[PDB]
Parts: sequence; structure tokens; C-alpha cells
Amino acid sequence: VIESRRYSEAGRINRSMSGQTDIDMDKTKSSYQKMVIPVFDGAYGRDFRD
Amino acid sequence: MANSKNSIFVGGAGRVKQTIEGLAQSAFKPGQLLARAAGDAIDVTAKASTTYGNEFLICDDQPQTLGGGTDVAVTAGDTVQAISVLPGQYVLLSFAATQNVTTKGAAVASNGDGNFKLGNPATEQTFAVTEEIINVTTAGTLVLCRAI
Repeated sequence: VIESRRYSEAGRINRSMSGQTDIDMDKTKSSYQKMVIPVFDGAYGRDFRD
Repeated sequence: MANSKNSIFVGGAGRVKQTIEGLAQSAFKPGQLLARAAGDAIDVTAKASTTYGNEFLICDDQPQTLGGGTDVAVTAGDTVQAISVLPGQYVLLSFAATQNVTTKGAAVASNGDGNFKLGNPATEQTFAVTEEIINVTTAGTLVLCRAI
């Protein structure tokens, strides 16, 4: 099983003219989505006298 | 004058201020009590004196490079840079008329017109605490107060 991660989008912004308006923070969450790896095979063969 | 009063935020050498931008509605003077309204506009408070829950929001002086001082009124309909006061800072408020400050440490209430006054701390919200012994007679004088 090959579980892969898929994070989200983030970010709160704020506009200002003086620029000092307590810049404010964020982060990203996560969740996982999984697949599977099976095995395929095949063979062939003849006899000895042939 | 040994007590120069040409900056409305004098509250320590390591404490930075918290700024709340917004639009104007009138032409108020720096050092008065404000209140944000609908849209994104600020003006004078015009609430009652006996109402709690108000935020400590005073009008900072405008920048030097925009024609701003401690007595120059703001231009209407523009961006007014204000100050939200944290507890434990000194700021220059603006009192009303006919009240003398005798003791350092009295309670600073809020008048309904956007100025401050010495009120009884049992029926009004106490904003700050006096820090200068002067007597004022003209409405609009700057008195140092600590915001706790």
C-alpha cells in the first residue's frame, strides 16, 4: 500500500496603508489517499523431444 | 515647557503600538475616543458614559509627512491611523473641561462626546489611570494616563 499525502491551502492576509496591522499566521492540514500494488505473472514451455 | 506633548503614544522604550486602520467620517482631533462602525469607517464614539464593553481605541497623530501633529485635525473621508491600547502602556488622552487631577491614580472614565473625565468607578467603564498632576479648563488638553 502506497499512502500519499495531500495537504491543504492556507493563509489569511490583511491590507493596510501604514503596514503595521499585526500580520497573522497559518499552517496546513493533511490527509492521506491509498493505492495497492499487485503482482502479475505468466509462463510458457515445451517438452524435450520436440 | 519641560513636558513636551508632541506625540500621542509615549508608553515605554520597548513597547510598540497596535494599529487599527480604517476610513474617516468626521474631522476629529488626535487623542479622542473612537468607535468603529458599519462598512470600514471610524468616527467619534457618541455612546453613553455608562456603557461597558467598549474597546480602548484612540486616534493616533497622523504622520509627519502628511501634515499631522498633536493638534492638527484629520482630513475627512480618508485613512485614519488609530491605536488600540494594550493594558500597561502610557498614552496622552484628551480631557473635558472643569476637572482637576490631584492624585496620581484616579479612575479615567469616558465622556459621551469623545473626551475623557474623572468619573466614579462604579457605574462606568474604567479605561485608564492618571499619571500627571495638572488642572485643565479648556476642553481638548492632553493629559498623560496609564492604560491599566
